[PDB]
Amino acid sequence: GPMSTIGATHNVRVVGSGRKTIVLGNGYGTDQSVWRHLVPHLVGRYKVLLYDNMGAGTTNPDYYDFDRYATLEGFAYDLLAILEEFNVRKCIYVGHSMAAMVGMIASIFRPDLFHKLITISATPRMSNTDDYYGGFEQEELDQMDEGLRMNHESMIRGMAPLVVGGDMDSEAVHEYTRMLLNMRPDIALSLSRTLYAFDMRPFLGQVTVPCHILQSSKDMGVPVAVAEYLHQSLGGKSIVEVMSAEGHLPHLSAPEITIPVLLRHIQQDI
Amino acid sequence: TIGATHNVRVVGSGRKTIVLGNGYGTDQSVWRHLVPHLVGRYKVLLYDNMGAGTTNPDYYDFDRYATLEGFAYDLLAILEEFNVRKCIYVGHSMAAMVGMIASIFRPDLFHKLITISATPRMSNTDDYYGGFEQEELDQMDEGLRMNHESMIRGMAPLVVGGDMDSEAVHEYTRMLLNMRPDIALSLSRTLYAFDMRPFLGQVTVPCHILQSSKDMGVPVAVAEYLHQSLGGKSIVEVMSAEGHLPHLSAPEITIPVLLRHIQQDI
Repeated sequence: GPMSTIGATHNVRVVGSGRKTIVLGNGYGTDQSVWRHLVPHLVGRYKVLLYDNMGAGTTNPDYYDFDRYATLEGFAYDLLAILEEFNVRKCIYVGHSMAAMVGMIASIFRPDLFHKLITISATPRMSNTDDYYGGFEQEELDQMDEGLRMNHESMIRGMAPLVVGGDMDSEAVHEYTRMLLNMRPDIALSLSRTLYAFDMRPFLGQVTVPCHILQSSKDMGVPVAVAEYLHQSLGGKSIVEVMSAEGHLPHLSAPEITIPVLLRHIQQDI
Repeated sequence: TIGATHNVRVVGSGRKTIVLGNGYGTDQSVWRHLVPHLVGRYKVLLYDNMGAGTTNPDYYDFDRYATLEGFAYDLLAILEEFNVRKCIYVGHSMAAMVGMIASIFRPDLFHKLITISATPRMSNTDDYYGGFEQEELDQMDEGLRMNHESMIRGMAPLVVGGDMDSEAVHEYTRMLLNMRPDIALSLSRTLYAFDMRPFLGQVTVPCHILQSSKDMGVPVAVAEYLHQSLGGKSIVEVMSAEGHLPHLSAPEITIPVLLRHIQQDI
């Protein structure tokens, strides 16, 4: 009855101390160590909750429920369950990419739990349509999927430097490559396919909590125009900041620039 | 993989490394008020003992963990895997006894031990006060066995003590309720019959013995017994904080005491 395994299965960690709580959600294929340059600057004034989304290399693959996670709201249910279990009444939610969209969905189901959302490299939809520019044609996504299934390790070793950007053999490229490779390949494929088909656009007007939209000046997964799209479509308050840093994972690869941006948007309200 | 199994996390920087060991049924978030005061000066290693609600119960090896001896192996294995030569070790309750067991094999690894709510034997004998008669430990065992969740919901606020209906009481209740009941029963019975006394004399590493007032599990006399019995240097500080988990429930008192003893050796 009262026994919850969600803290063990999702590697939930509460650190820091303070009146307000910050929750950090990881993007595709990453684990919470991606936040290790941010957390030191939060713990003096904030409680911080870290966790890994189901299917990460740091999590047990036997617990990945394919039907649950076939579409993204399954991860939103996990987030709400973590907030319930750890008695998080209200939080500042920072989410990278996938986790930005998960926090959006969760904030629609339960706006009371979210003081605001802060997004990094968020896109509501990857593939272009006749009236929307996501940065990918569907044929590109299909070819990317074909490369991933045909030779999973080679695809990952090659894509990780391009996604991180600005210099392979950077430490961040190595960590990202390692987290991607530590995923079980069938889970990596399934979640990739979920993200290829995800479409937040119809739902964006339902978001009412304030959103701080941050993104890099050059992100191979997210054209900067998509950040402006979100700003025009969200149902509540929002602000966009394009950072000088490049890359899909700037909190990992450009913390010297990104952490100060993040802190500014944590403190200040729109 | 022992790093992943025990949720080992390393943070901070400096010549000293501080290792924090958690008490029964408790995970490393109990140290969350202390760690931000440490990382500007020290490297800090946090981990969870097997059986904690944050660990996978499938990996609780009952034969391995049948005596407190089994948790020191884990500690040393963790200390080796993360390349920690010499640590300052802060252990709460059972972890104080573990770091002490572990210091007996390996003095070289511990610059000193700091203990919170440490006790070498819970049950009274004729020449010793531990705070509990054997019948009391018997009733507590039977209470856990007969209704796990009811036992915990009642005992957790008692054990935390101090201020009532606190954030600390909720977290302690939550972590105890997340243990698998057979593990909780197993580990509790070990702690109920454990006896460290014949080994204290071989504890030669210096030990800072910090004791809350009004700790339902450790009378104040036990801190003085440990002070008398350890083989090396020791000092006792009785704290004004109340309760069994003052690092969790009274950090505003306990953290400055901890910082003082981390920095001042004697």
